[PDB]
Formats: sequence, structure tokens, C-alpha cells
Amino acid sequence: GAIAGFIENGWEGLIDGWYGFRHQNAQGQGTAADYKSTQAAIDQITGKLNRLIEKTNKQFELIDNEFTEVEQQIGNVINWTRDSLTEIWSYNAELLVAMENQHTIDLADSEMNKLYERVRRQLRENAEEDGTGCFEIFHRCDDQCMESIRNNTYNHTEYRQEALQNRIM
Amino acid sequence: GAIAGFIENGWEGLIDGWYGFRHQNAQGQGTAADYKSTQAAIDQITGKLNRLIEKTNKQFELIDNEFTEVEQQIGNVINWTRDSLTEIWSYNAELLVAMENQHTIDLADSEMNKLYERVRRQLRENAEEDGTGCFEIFHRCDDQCMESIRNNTYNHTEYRQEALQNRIM
Amino acid sequence: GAIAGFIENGWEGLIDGWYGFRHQNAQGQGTAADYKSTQAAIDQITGKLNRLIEKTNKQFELIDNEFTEVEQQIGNVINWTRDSLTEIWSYNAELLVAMENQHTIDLADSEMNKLYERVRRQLRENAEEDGTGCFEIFHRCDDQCMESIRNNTYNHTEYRQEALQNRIM
Amino acid sequence: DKICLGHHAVANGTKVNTLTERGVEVVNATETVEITGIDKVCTKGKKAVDLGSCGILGTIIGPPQCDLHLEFKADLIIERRNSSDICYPGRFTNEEALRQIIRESGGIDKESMGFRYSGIRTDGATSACKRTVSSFYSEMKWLSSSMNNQVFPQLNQTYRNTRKEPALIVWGVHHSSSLDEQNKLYGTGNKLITVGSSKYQQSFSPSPGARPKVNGQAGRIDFHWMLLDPGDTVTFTFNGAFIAPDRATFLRSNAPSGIEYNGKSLGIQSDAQIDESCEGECFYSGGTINSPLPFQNIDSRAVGKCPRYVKQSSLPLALGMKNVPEKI
Amino acid sequence: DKICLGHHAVANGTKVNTLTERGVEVVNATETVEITGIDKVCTKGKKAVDLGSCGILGTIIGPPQCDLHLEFKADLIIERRNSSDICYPGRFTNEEALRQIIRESGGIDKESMGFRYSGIRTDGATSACKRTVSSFYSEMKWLSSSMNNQVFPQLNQTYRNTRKEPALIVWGVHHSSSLDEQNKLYGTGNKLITVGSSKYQQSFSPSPGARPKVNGQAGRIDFHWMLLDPGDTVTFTFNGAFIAPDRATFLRSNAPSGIEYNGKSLGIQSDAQIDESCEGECFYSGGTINSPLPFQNIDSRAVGKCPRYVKQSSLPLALGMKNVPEKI
Amino acid sequence: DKICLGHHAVANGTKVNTLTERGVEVVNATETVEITGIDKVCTKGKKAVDLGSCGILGTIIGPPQCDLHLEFKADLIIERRNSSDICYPGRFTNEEALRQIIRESGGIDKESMGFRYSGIRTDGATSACKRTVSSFYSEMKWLSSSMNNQVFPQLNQTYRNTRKEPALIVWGVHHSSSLDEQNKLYGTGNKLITVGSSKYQQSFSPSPGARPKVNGQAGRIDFHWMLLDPGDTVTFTFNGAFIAPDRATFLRSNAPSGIEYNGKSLGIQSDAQIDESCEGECFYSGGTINSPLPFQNIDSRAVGKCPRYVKQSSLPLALGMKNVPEKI
Ligand SMILES: *[C@@H]1O[C@H](CO)[C@@H](O[C@@H]2O[C@H](CO)[C@@H](O)[C@H](O)[C@H]2NC(C)=O)[C@H](O)[C@H]1NC(C)=O
Ligand SMILES: *[C@@H]1O[C@H](CO)[C@@H](O[C@@H]2O[C@H](CO)[C@@H](O)[C@H](O)[C@H]2NC(C)=O)[C@H](O)[C@H]1NC(C)=O
Ligand SMILES: *[C@@H]1O[C@H](CO)[C@@H](O[C@@H]2O[C@H](CO)[C@@H](O)[C@H](O)[C@H]2NC(C)=O)[C@H](O)[C@H]1NC(C)=O
Ligand SMILES: *[C@@H]1O[C@H](CO)[C@@H](O)[C@H](O)[C@H]1NC(C)=O
Ligand SMILES: *[C@@H]1O[C@H](CO)[C@@H](O)[C@H](O)[C@H]1NC(C)=O
Ligand SMILES: *[C@@H]1O[C@H](CO)[C@@H](O)[C@H](O)[C@H]1NC(C)=O
Repeated sequence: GAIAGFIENGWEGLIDGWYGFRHQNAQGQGTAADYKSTQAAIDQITGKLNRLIEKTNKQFELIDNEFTEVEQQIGNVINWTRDSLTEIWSYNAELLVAMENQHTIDLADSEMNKLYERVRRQLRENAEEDGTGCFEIFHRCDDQCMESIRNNTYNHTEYRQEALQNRIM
Repeated sequence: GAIAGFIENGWEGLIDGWYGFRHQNAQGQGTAADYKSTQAAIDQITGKLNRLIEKTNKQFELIDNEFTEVEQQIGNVINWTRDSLTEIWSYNAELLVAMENQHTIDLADSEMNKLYERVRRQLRENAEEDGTGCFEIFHRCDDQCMESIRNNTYNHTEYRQEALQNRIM
Repeated sequence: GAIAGFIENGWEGLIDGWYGFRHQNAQGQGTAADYKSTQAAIDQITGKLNRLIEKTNKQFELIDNEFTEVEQQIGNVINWTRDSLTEIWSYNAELLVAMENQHTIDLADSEMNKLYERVRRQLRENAEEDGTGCFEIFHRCDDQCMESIRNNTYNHTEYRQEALQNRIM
Repeated sequence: DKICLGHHAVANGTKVNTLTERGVEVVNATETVEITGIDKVCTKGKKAVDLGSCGILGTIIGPPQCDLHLEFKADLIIERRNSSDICYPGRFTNEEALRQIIRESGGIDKESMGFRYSGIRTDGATSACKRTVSSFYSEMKWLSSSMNNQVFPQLNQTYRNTRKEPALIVWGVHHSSSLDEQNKLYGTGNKLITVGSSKYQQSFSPSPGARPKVNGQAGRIDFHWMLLDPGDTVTFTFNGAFIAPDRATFLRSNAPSGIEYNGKSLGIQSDAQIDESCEGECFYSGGTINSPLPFQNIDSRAVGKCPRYVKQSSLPLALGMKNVPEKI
Repeated sequence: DKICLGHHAVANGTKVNTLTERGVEVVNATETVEITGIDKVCTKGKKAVDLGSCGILGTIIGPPQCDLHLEFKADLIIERRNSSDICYPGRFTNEEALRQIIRESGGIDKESMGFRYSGIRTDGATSACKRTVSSFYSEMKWLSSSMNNQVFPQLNQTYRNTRKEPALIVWGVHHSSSLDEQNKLYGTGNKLITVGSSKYQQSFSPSPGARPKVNGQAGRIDFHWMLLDPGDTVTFTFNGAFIAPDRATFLRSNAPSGIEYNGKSLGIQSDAQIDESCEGECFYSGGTINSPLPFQNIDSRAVGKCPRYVKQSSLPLALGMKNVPEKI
Repeated sequence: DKICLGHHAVANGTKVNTLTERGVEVVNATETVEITGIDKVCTKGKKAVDLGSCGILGTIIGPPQCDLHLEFKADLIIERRNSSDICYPGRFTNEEALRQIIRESGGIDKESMGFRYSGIRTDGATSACKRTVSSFYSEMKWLSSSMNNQVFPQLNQTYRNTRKEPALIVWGVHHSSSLDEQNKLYGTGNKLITVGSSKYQQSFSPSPGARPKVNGQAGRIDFHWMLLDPGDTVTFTFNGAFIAPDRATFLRSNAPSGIEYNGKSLGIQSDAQIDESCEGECFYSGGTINSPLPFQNIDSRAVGKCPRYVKQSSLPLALGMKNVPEKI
């Protein structure tokens, strides 16, 4: 029952946010979703499907008549031109979606690292990376300390010397 | 009046380069733009707007006549085909620009980190990251030392032991 | 005759893999290609050129006749429409290739760092980065230790204290 | 004594394609192709007319069918399949081109061309246009000799387009059932009709003969139309076989905002009923297409403000991060 | 005491373009544009017919040329350049439209329309259709007065489309070399031909005159065709100058899988030989295009399952990482 | 004791769209759509001709208008709006197709077809072609009976294309003002004209009548043209009503580099003046489009080496890094 982070795994457990903190200390185990980075991912995702409209919509009218056929010589060309244009628009939509899709998958990976990098830099010399996306903390960090790491107030000087003795011998 | 780097901020002050070093030490404060990475960003940016030409230019002639109209049955189709093709080329140009634009914005972010990563690796164990994009240096670095960090000659052994005592106790 | 890694250089020598380890220790010098990350790059690369088919192929028939010409008024339009569509498909293929190409070049750079980051995190506090893509190891690592680093079994505790004395004084 | 950074995952996420790879599993996804349509015409907040049995071109010249719709005002105009533009067998010259004008008209306003006649039967009636009793096109006069086999008068008419909007003018040439019937109707000898406008002139002659019996008539009437600029005279000159406009047709989207004006209609062709409760800007033969999605697989030929048409039945769009199921 | 991480490189890698930059050197690359084609028609595993001298439309009405191919069954149909659709000078109405039907037919099955004649020469022969001795179209009868200058009979024929597949019906109008020859052949006075179907009716009259001498004939025969729905009668009525269908043409891809059925052909135009050893799904005037690559620069107008056509002779696709040559 | 890494920023950078996000502020940007054009035709370093009043087709047959431009040599050819191809009312068969040939010709060289006449008036003149005194097309002869109401001679002419370049040949059919005038001019009885080439043959007959009076003439002349391969004879045979070519028209871009040769022109339609000081490769009705930018919003129908046409008035292109304004 040890705990790991994003590197190797996803948390089926985290259910009130996209990205989150999982911790353990003398008090026990906690999980909190992180709001700001969740909203950041979500904001970039919403407006998708509205972006695809407003890029691909047009105003058009009848060139050929279904009820009484126009002349076949020209009629053939209009069908040929219409099918050829559909090939082009089909190619385009399948590509535009695969782009927007590459982009959602990637920027999410991006928001995770944005956050982890923040925390690494925040802990300075008091913590070390296990490499599952987790930080090993060489001081005693307790549920009001954890919330500091999270709420972005962790002051690394308050614990530095403790951590350094704990880290070297 | 403390100084920070790129992580959170841009320097309105840096006006002879794209990327730069801001330092302080016993002597005072200095700012130097960095040439090589500036030129690297700039080289990739120039040739934009020449790249868009040479991808999107064609040679063409009159199919319909403005001065005396060609037959309306065919005339309608040529207008329809021309408008439909314009839809396609419009879609394409707005996408190609949004690509080249995503690319300039991104590769710039890229040149910054290329440079900062260089410097982090260059300082080895003598410095630590505040996390605003700045390095805290645990030895006495002086205006000829700073230029070394910049001109890529900083030898970390010359200052290592000084830095390590300064860093641990 | 010192050895460097990917940062500045490619290895013309590595010829049974895409990515690899180059080491030296008391025993001498060794090079091993890494299989898993090679296969990972290769798998993403193969299926290219099959992906481009299945995106760009169509079923079509004769609209104009080479052997006896159809009427010139319409004949002109079909040539005009066909050339205009070819402009569009040409633009598209040159872009789709330049994408798939940007992607192969980039994901390769990606697999290298995936691997180096793994190893950095694996060595924890026992090694330091020269910055040519190489790790300086502050303990005695020997050909069965090297294979551990590679085969992903390096246990950093077994050597930590040795490395820390070796690193600080 | 530790802290871990993570992202959410779910047990059974949907597969989406990316440029790099195919069928990547992810947390959430949405469809981008619309494939079901509303089989109604969605006319809410729009002013719509269902011609029904009325052919569209018939609105101009008035068969009994088109009696309701002679002066219709419409934002959206719906043609229907079995509709007949004509009561007495004939066809419009430039027919497909003429309708496209009408569909986008906004509707049409009619005013009398002011023609008057001296010595002729103008009340020509046919079995084909029944309407309580045999009748003709509502908007035209059928001109006859006033005594059987009496040679028809060389006559001239000029009408000039007073209004700012270009007028629509339609006229007829009658091809009689037999060489006899032409004689009985218009007298005997050479028959010539000439139509003159500042941009338009042409001459028509009947080519009388039997033709397959439609609506009970071997004879045919052919309609030719023109657009008349303001201040322009159309001159009508004929010795017979001529079907004469009584009224000029004016588009409503050329009006001066003088409350006739009802601008810019979309004319669709639909098999579906009407529905003033639902809302639509895209229409096709099946009904309306109204959808949050940006593509449709439903019909190539859809018209109005429409989702782009694509071959594919599905392209699924990612709405969340890549799904990485949790490990032991 | 060290460990290094690296990637492979080579001395002389190929240059590839990327969106960002041009001619980036890389380890491996492949061509994506196909530029050489197989100059054969690759028919392996396909059922193919080379009409050769046969014009395609000629398969319907049977000149001596098309004798082999009257009832052909084909998956792939190859037209050839000097091929003549006709033995006695004439041309098909809607000709280009007619062929496109045939190319995709699958081939054609023939059955007799059952016509019989009473008092006429039906055995009309010409220098133009030689075939051991002077002859005519295999699938038609040439109808003559049976005594020179004898006025030709007003006759009527009805044929009704029994089969489920729509039938193909072709008929002729003969324009005689001289005003005399019409007289000698069909007698004297007015000549009228009318063709009637539930969707089709039209009337034809000879306009006899000299025309430039082709195949040794100043006279011309013009072919008009129709598609007949099942259960529909085509009625033939004529006082002369009429070339009569003997057989109806049925497409094979409208068959009920009753073993005539050979579905859905692609008709190509090719100058190349045939080859049942090689395989192809894309064809052009030069030969087949079969290639691993996804684009071709070879021909705009290629048909079949084809690589996309592009202006460019090369776009080279990266197959490996960016090449970074080794340093001192 | 510290070192910081930074990038530049500015106070008020421009907003640019990216695929991800809209209106991202950045340090620098440039416009990519060209929206203003040079309202001149920019002909510097190019050889240009302004036909002006001259219709283009008129260059072939020589009305008084086109007197300057009978043998013009041009890289760029500019048609103008009120230009009239004809002095005596008529129209070219395949007219739009004929011009497109001329626009890309390079200009045209003329040489005499060598025709000579025996017993006819060839000097036919009209009020329509005034030119000091009444006159005709510069490049044709008008053929008349030489005595009023005298029946016109059955004549034959053959001209053969000696030159390597395919010749351009134009001829006329005259439809006389009245049935009388045809008689007065060409005598009485049947009138037939036939034109024969190895690829071309057709027969023309006058259909004499009054038509609306243009240029003071009820009569019309219709021009028919052909392209003649080298070594090919065009044979002219006519009993009258025939307007005869005096000179053959040869394109300059089919020349053998024998210094007539001036290859490959672009023909534009423009309302703008000319300017040999400025430079252009793209033209439209307004003027030239010359621009560093790669797109234009100015005109769909622009011709020459042109920027792509796009709906949008602006797409702004980033030229610098994302702008991140400095903080307290
Ligand atoms: C997950 O994706 C779905 C679509 O698959 C989103 O749900 C739609 O939400 C809108 C707004 O309520 C509704 O109008 C649609 O009916 C929903 N469609 C379906 C099929 O669910 C949902 O918003 C997304 N949520 C997250 C967190 O990803
Ligand atoms: C390197 O790229 C080449 C193509 O440039 C690949 O080789 C092709 O390989 C297939 C499979 O054997 C053959 O059918 C083709 O004939 C080869 N083409 C050429 C010109 O070599 C090769 O697979 C790639 N290998 C690597 C390691 O990149
Ligand atoms: C910033 O962008 C501008 C364009 O917005 C560049 O300026 C153009 O520079 C060229 C070369 O001198 C001139 O021909 C144009 O007239 C300029 N246009 C405008 C409107 O300035 C400028 O080069 C870019 N510079 C940087 C540093 O970004
Ligand atoms: C960090 O902790 C030290 C402990 O003395 C304190 O002096 C300081 O104000 C704290 N805050 C920051 C941001 O340094
Ligand atoms: C680094 O500094 C040490 C100090 O002794 C010196 O010996 C060495 O040559 C320097 N240069 C490098 C690149 O190590
Ligand atoms: C690491 O090495 C230490 C040495 O005592 C050992 O106890 C431990 O089991 C090793 N393995 C891991 C994965 O910690």
C-alpha cells in the first residue's frame, strides 16, 4: 500500500478534479484535487466543438434540382465537382479533429508537468524525487505542512536544516 | 527591488536582445542580452512570410468574361466552383497561419529553456533554482565570473568547495 | 578520448540500435543499444506510408474523353476544375508530409529524453550531470553495476553513502 | 514521509484517433458528426410558405393550383415533388434559371401592366385550367380572332418599367394542336411574334403540330421571360399565337422598405412536414438539420446555414486527458 | 567513472523538409511520390476485355468490328484509340453519356425484341459494312420499300420491357445521300418517325443531302437510344428512313445473380498492352499504376483505385531521427 | 548573490490567433492579407498593348477601330469595356473560346491567303465601317454580283497551310437586310456555303430577314473560324453571301524564334490606366496586385502570378515571442 504519482499511473480514485495531490505522513493519507490547474485544462478544452463550428460553416443554395433534373452533360460535372469537394472537406475534418485531439492529449500532459515542476522547485533541497511522480520529504511534514505545499506557501527555509541532516547521514 | 526571470515575467527593460541575463552580486546589477539564442530565434522567424509564398501561389487565366457574360447555365457553375474553392483556400490560409503562429510562440519558449537548461547544467552544484527562472549562487560571483557564466566558460570546480560549505551549513 | 552523450552529438558507432548507453569504469569502455526505446521509436515510425494511404485514396471514373474530345465550353471547365483541385491536393500532400516529418524528428528527440530522464531519476543522489548527456558517478560502478543502470534495476541505496562522501569532500 | 502528484483516470474511457496514433483511449469524448436530422421543416421565427401542389414557376403566371400564392411573402420557400408549374402543357425557356431567381426573391408583388385590347377574344379558356368552369392562367390573357378563322390583327404593345426594382415579364407562344386549329384560332398565313427590350430582342413563330396528349391537350404554350431594368420598354408585336402578360412580377427583396419589402429568402426542396415549434437554419429533402455538431453525414446537397458535409459517419473528438488505467 | 546516453547517427543521411525548416538532414527517408508506371494493363485476377478496333458504342449495335464483343462479360473494359463505333457514317445522340453507361455496365446481355415485318426489304446491306459480302449492323435491320421508288407503309411497333433490369434500346434515322436516294429507298412525300415511351417521346425526320464522303458514303445514320424501365412500352411509328432495333441490350450489373450477372466494371482508355501476370487497381493511358507510395505525379486523369495526383515529383518522408554527425 | 534568465517584452503588443487560443498577445506581428491594389496596370519590363476601343476578336478581321493592332506583338494584352469586336453587326461562332486563344497568343502575324477573283465586286463597302469613306473589314473582301440582281457564280477556293504554326482562318456568312437585298446583292435562288478542312467541314446558308437596327444595319455578318494544321487545305465553296478571308492569322508563340516570335502572353480585362514605371505579375479589373503578402482579399477573379484569394480581410502572423508584460 505505497503511493505513486502520474509517471506510471492514473488515479481512478481522484474524482473531484483533473490533477491532484496524494500524500502520507505521521497523520495518515490524504488526496486533494487541485483546482487551478484543473480549471486551466478545462478552460482550454471547453470551446472545442465551438471552435470547429465557425471554422467550417457556410451559407449555400441549390445548384441542381432533385425534383426535375437539369441537363445531364452539366449534371455530371456538378456531381463530380461536388464529390471531389467532399473528398477535400472530409480529408480536412478528419485532420482537424486529429489535430485538436493531439492537442488535448498533449496539453493535459503539459498541465501535469507544469504543476510537478512548480512543486519540485518549491521544495528546493528538502525533498527528492522517487521518480513515480512523487516527492520524498526529508523533514516531518504534517497535514498543515502538506496544505502549504499545495496552497503554494511552503517555505523551504523553515525546514531546510532539518532536511539536510536527514538527507546526508 | 529583487530580480526574477522568465518564469513569471517578461523584461520590458531588455532592449538589445530577445533573451538575456540579469544578475546581481557584490558589484551591483547588470543586464546583457544573449546574442546567439537571439539570432537562433530570429533566424527561424525570418523566412516566415516568404514560406507562406512559395506554398500558396499559382499561375492562372480568365475562364469567364466580365465584359461580355458567358452562358448562364455554365456561368452559374463557374461561380459555384470558384466560391467553393475559395472556401477551401480560406480555411487553409487561416489554418496555416495559426500553425506558423503556434510555432513561433512555442519555439521561443523553447529557446528560453534551451538556454536556462544549459546554465543549470553549467553551474552543477554551485547554484540552486529560486524558481522564477533565477539561480542562487552559493559562492562569490563577481562581474568577471558572471561573464563566464554567460560566455559559457564557467568552470564549476574553481568554486565547488566554497559553494558546498556555503550550501550545507 | 573522453565520452559524451546526445546533447551535442550523435554516435556513428552505435549500430544495433537507435538509442544507447556508453560507459567507462575501472574495467574499461562499453556500448549497448537499448532495445525497448528503440522498438518504441520504430513502432511509431512504421505504419508511416501506410497512414498516408488510407487518408488520401479514392475511387473514380472518366469524366472527359481523351480519344474523342467532349464539347470545348464544358471541356475548359473540367480542365480548370481538375487543375484547381490538384493545387489543393498538392498543397495538402506537401503539408501532410511536412507534418509527419516534424513528428518523426520530434518524437525521436522525445524518446531520448524519456530515457535520460528515467536514468537521472534512477541514479538519485549518486550521480551528477556533466551536461553532454552523461552522468558522472560518485561511486565505483562496475560492469555488473552498469548493466543494472541499464536493465533498470540500479538500487541507489546500496551505493548512496559511498557516493555522498565521494561527492561532498 | 511523502507527496505524490497525479491526474485522474477512469476504468472504461472512449477511443479517439490522433495524427500520430489510432484509437488512443481517453477519459471523455464527444461526437463531431451529426447523422440524424429532424424530419420536419423547422420554421419557427421564420416566415415560411409551402407551395405544395403548386409548382414554383407557376406562382408567376397563375394556374388554378397557384391561386393562393400569387402575391406570397416568404423568408423560406418550400417546393414539393409532384407540383406542376403549368395547367396547359408547355415549358419555360431557361426554367431552372428562372426558379433560382424566385427562390431567393423574398416573395413577389404583382401590379397590372395596363394592357387593353380592341377587337379580339381575350377570354380564352381551356379544359386544362378548370376552376369552377374552364379557365386560363390567372395572370395572362389568351388572345383569339373573335370570329373563327378570321385573320388576326398586326398589333403592338409597349410597357415600360416605372418601378425602381427590375420587373419580371412573362409571355407565351402558342403551338396549336393542328395546322387547322391555328387557322381556326388565329386565322391563316404567316405568324410572327417579336419581343423587344433595350437589352432583349427575339422573334417567335408557332410550329403547329400534334404532340403527345398531356392534360388532354396536344397543343403547347411556351413561356419566355425577361428582366426589365427601370425606365425600360418591352415592346410586344404579334399577328397572333401570342399569350399576353396581364401583370408584372416584382421581387420583394428589391423593394424600398415600403412595407412590401420582405428581404432575402432561401428556397428549399423538401418531403417533410412543417413545424413552427422547432428551429432551423439548415434544410434538406428529409427535413431540417439542426445540431451542436460541426459536420453532417446526412446529405451532400443540404442548403442553408449548414454543417460541413463529410463522408465519415464518425470522428470522435477528445474532451479529456489520455486515460491511463490504475495499476496494482 | 561515467555513463552516457546517446542516439545513433550516420555519415551521409538524406535531406527532408519540415514545416519549420527546409532540407533537415536525417538518418533515413522514403519517397512518397510514385513517378514511374507499369506500361501494361495489369489484369491479373480480373476479367478484362480489349475492344481493340472496336469502338465501345459499337458493342450495342454490331458493326463487323464489334463482332466478337456483342455479348461480352467484363470487370475491366479497355477502349482503344483508332476504334470506330460505326461502319456506316453516323453519330450517336448523347454519345459521351452513352459510353459511360457501358463502361460501368459489367458487360452486356442481348435478347431479341421480337419484331417481325410483312411487306418490306429488311435485309438492307451496304458497302460500308463488308463482312464476307456487303452487310449491315449485326443488331439492327435496314428497312426498304421492296420495290424501288415505292411509297413506304405507315407502320407501328410496340416493344415492352419484360425484364427487371432497365433495357437499352437503340434506333436509327437515315439521311439519304441525295433527295433521289430517299425516294428510291423510301418512296416519296413526307417522312416522319416518332418514338414513344412512358418517359420518352420524340419525332425525327430525315434531312436528306450530300455530306462529305466517309467510308464511301455521303449518307448518314443517326442513332438515338433510351433506357426503358421494366413494364414499359416503347412504341415505334414510322413511314420510313427508319433503322430498327432487332435486339435489346441489358446490363449485367442489373442482373439478379442468375449467372449472367457479372457486376460493376471500370472502363479505361489505354495505349498499353495487356498483362495477366501483374496486378493493378489504378490505370491510365500509359498503363497501370501500382505502388506502395500514396501519391503519383504520373497522370491527372488516372482512374480506378488511385494514389492521389500531385504536382510535385518528390516529397521525401522521414523514416528516422534527425541526423547529428559525430564530433571530434 | 544571483543570476536570472529572461526574455524581452513590450508594453502594448498585437493580438494574434493560434489553433489553441484566440487573440494571444505577442511582441510583433505582420499582416498576411493584401487588401489594397495598385490601380494601374503595371507593365514595367513587359511588352504591353492596350486595345482600348478595339474589341480583341476585331484584331483578327480589322474593323476601323482595330487598325493599329492588326499585327500586334504583346507579352501582356489588355481588353477594355466598351470595345466592339465588329463594325458591321454580327457575332463570332465560339466567341469566348476564340478570344482565349488570342489572349495567350503573344500577338499575331498576318500573311495573305493569296485569293484572287475574276467577275465579282470584291470592294464591298458599308456605312458601318466608315474610315475616311465607307469601307469594310481590313482583312476580308465583301463579294457582290458586279451587276445588281445578277445571279452569283458557283466558286471554289483552296488555301493550304504552308507554315509550321497552325493558321487561323476566319470567314463570313452574310444575312441580308431583306429578302430583296439578298437578291440585289447575290442574285436569286438557293444560296449554299460549304467550308472544308481535313478536320473541319460545314455548310452555311443565309437566313435573310430584318433584325433590330444596330450601327444602322438590319443585316448581319457571322464569322466562323478554324485552326488549320500545317500542310492542310481549307476549301471554300460558295454561290454567294460569303465574306472571304484575305489574310491568315498566325500566332507569335508558334513561331520558330525567327524574330517574329514573341512568346506566351497573358490577356487581362482592366479598367485602369497603364504605368510603365511600376512592376506587376498579378492583375485584376481594378489594376495590378503587387505585394509582399501571400494572400489577397481584393478580387476572386484576378489573373497572372497571384497571391491566393481568401475571404478574410485579415489574418495576422506572429513575428515574435508571446508577450508577457512585466510585473511589479
Ligand atoms: C464529457 O463529454 C460529454 C460528451 O460526451 C459532455 O456531455 C454533453 O454535455 C452537454 C452539456 O450538458 C449536453 O448538452 C450533452 O447532452 C452531453 N452529451 C453527452 C452524450 O453526454 C460532458 O460535458 C463532458 N464532461 C467532461 C467532464 O468531460
Ligand atoms: C529505411 O528506409 C528505407 C526506404 O528508404 C526502407 O527500405 C525499403 O524497405 C522495404 C522493405 O524491405 C523495401 O520493400 C524497399 O525496397 C526499401 N526501399 C529502399 C529504397 O530501401 C528501410 O526499411 C528503412 N530502414 C530503416 C532502418 O530506416
Ligand atoms: C516586426 O514586424 C514588422 C512588421 O509588422 C517588421 O517590419 C516590416 O519590416 C520591413 C523591412 O524593413 C518593411 O519593409 C516593412 O515596411 C515593415 N512593416 C511594418 C508595418 O513595420 C519588422 O521587421 C519586425 N521586427 C521585429 C524585430 O520583429
Ligand atoms: C521563510 O522562513 C524564514 C524562517 O526564518 C523566514 O525568516 C522568512 O520570512 C520565510 N519566508 C520567506 C518567503 O522567506
Ligand atoms: C576547472 O578548474 C580546475 C581547477 O583546478 C582546473 O584544474 C581545470 O583545468 C578547469 N577546467 C576544466 C575544464 O576542468
Ligand atoms: C535497496 O538496497 C537496500 C540495501 O539494504 C535494500 O535493503 C533494498 O531491499 C533494496 N531494494 C529496494 C528496491 O529498495
